[PDB]
Amino acid sequence: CGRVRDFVAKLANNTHQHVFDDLRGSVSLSWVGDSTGVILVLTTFHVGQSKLYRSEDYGKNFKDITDLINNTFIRTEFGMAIGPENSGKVVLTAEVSGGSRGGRIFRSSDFAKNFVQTDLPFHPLTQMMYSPQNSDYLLALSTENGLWVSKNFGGKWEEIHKAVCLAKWGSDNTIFFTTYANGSCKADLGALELWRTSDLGKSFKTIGVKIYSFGLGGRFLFASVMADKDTTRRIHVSTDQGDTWSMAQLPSVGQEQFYSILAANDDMVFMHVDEPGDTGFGTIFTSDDRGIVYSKSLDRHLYTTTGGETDFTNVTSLRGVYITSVLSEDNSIQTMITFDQGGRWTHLRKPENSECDATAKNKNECSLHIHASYSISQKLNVPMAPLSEPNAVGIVIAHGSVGDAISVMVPDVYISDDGGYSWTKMLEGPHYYTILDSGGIIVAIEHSSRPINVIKFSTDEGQCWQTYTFTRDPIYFTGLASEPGARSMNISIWGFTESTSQWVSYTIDFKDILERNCEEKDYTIWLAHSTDPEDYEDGCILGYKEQFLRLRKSSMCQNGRDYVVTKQPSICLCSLEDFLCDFGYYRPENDSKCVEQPELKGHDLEFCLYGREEHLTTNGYRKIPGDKCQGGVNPVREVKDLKKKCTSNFLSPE
Ligand SMILES: *[C@@H]1O[C@H](CO)[C@@H](O[C@@H]2O[C@H](CO)[C@@H](O)[C@H](O)[C@H]2NC(C)=O)[C@H](O)[C@H]1NC(C)=O
Ligand SMILES: *[C@@H]1O[C@H](CO)[C@@H](O[C@@H]2O[C@H](CO)[C@@H](O)[C@H](O)[C@H]2NC(C)=O)[C@H](O)[C@H]1NC(C)=O
Ligand SMILES: CC(C)(C)C[C@H](NC(=O)c1ccc(Oc2ccccc2)nc1)C(=O)O
Repeated sequence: CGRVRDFVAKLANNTHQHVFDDLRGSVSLSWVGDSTGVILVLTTFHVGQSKLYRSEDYGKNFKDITDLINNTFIRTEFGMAIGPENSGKVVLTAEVSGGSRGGRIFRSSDFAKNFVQTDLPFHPLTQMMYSPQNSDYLLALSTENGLWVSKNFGGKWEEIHKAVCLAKWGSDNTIFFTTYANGSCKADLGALELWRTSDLGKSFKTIGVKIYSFGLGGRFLFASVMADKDTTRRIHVSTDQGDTWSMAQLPSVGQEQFYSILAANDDMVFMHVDEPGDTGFGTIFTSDDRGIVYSKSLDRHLYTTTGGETDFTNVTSLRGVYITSVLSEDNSIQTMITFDQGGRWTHLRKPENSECDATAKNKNECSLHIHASYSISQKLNVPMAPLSEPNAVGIVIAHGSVGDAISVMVPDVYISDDGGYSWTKMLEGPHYYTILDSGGIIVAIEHSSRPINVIKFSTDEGQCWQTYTFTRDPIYFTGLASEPGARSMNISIWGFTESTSQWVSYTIDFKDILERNCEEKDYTIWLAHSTDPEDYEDGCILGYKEQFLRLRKSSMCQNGRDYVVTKQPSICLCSLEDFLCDFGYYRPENDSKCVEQPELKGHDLEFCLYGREEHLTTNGYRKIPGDKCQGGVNPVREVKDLKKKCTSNFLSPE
């Protein structure tokens, strides 16, 4: 059909083995910067001793640098604090003597080439956090609960506050943190104070009170605020770093419920609101571009009460595509997919040449169900969660089940080349997979109960595979290492030999497999989100289209480390479909027109009475966030008020 000829020769001289002799227990692997090849391995032992290795050739060869950390014991709760981008910043937390005045850290800012030692004025409680803006700025919590900041990459530490619960870096070196007054974090649960410092502990602005907790997501700063003389709380959103606050149009919750930021960006948020009483599911709400107005997107969305597992996934290889698991009335789990930012959810189309399993009532008609965080949690035979990379357009890889729900059977692997619109069985039985060279190479390793000595590769996006032997002595496979970003052609296989056992790492380079670099001819045109090509509006998702240039399945070549996904948008005309109901409006029947409510019930009346001037007055409609349509329809009607309609029933004081 189609395979690589004389491949065995091209890979043999490019297979680079490494034995990690004195290795057991812990095994931390950290990549340091992009286009560097710097990897750090950290093995800890318990009576203990710590070992540290460093590669500079993508894991092909390491050199023991335990000497650089004076062989001392390193705490793995803090792991390896690696700095942003290509700063080269690396921080290791050392375990210290019982009665010491403060902790100790090993800091390298030259890609682990040289480690300085530093004794701290406090005992750290959290892993130190690098300011996204400035790699030299760090923050940490002491075991005493004090917020310590550093401006010189952890050399000198200053205690900027003394009773902090949670602290986070914002954009432009801002620090947000909750503070308690009486007992502890647990005693003042819902009675904390949200503060902020733009001048690194110089000044402070109390941006919130009666605080339960806070979180950042995209352009937003969320904070859950406790109800006065009540056991409940609700969401409050600020988009100006705490200066102005607004109550989110969302249900309030009790103490046994939560709010989870499923996903957030520069346009909107996906918020999971927990269902009252141990149900193991909630409801997804999609926000407007202000993070204030919320549209109910998905019901009975599976998110566990203990452990907090959810199969909620962003199919990062196609714009507007997300998959998750819902809980059926009949207590079965089905996988749903949204192609339009959670506007509409539906089942995944089963692959053409696949039969329905025992879970399906009709042996002809059924769907594809994906195994993710939840299946894994239930100790099912799922070695990997769904995988997609933004640079490898349309490709989604996952362990699935074809039927009416997620089955307990041993899953085969499924691939989509168009962002989840159509599927096909990639491999049979569980595997571990990786996407090299922005979709140029897909790599697979079998999930076995006994040793393996083989790797499988594909140069046509999982349509055709090829077996390769990387070792004479088989290993008990553990996992795959590859450079974040899915741009390298360097894959590190990991595992341990048969015992008196020891860890090993074989790194295969695909430079010779893809000796030719891609040229203009190798790429083809591809309209993302196609359904009916006859249609003028075909591919319009969120008011616009995107046409891509994609490497041909046939074309086997290297996209290159500098590959730039080339796409062109087509601005479609506005329909009502590009608008969500603002506050006080609803879409009855099938109809796409936003009509005013007869009267506001539940959390809608709660907003109506305790909101603010801007959101309470409405155009009826609001443009869907991320929606970039032009022309066509527009909601033409005056910006009307509702603070009269709600209070109209309430007898008013004089
Ligand atoms: C789902 O994933 C996509 C792709 O990873 C996110 O989109 C990117 O967002 C960043 C934000 O800074 C942009 O600079 C990129 O241009 C976006 N990538 C692409 C390919 O569009 C998206 O935000 C994620 N969804 C949510 C809700 O966070
Ligand atoms: C795979 O690993 C090799 C190193 O083992 C990478 O080689 C680097 O290549 C760049 C140019 O592409 C050079 O500037 C570096 O000096 C090379 N480093 C070494 C140690 O040889 C190679 O880039 C990796 N392959 C891919 C596709 O990322
Ligand atoms: C701070 C903000 C705005 C994010 C809300 C806040 N959130 C949270 O406390 C919160 C709790 C849990 C959780 O996941 C789970 C983890 C384990 C088990 C079950 C669930 N995720 C988030 C709140 O509920 O008030």
